[PDB]
Amino acid sequence: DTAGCIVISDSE
Amino acid sequence: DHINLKVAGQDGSVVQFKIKRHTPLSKLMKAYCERQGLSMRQIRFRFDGQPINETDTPAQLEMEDEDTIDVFQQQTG
Repeated sequence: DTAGCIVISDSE
Repeated sequence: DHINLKVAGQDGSVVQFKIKRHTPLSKLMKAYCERQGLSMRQIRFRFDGQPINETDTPAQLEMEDEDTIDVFQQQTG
């Protein structure tokens, strides 16, 4: 099947 | 640690978002939208049946791990 992995990083 | 959220596409594709609770969901909408290749103004994100704004965060919406977000499309008339 289709699996999508997205990682987002926030810097403060 | 990071909170693993899930996006359920209208086709069936599953997208796992690894973000932090302090991390704005604004980048989440854009990140996925960029992969779609369309404007963020064309789609709509909903959580708990309510539309999400560009000022909301996981720790603000009381989101937990495996929390699924719905992604719809705007009516073209």
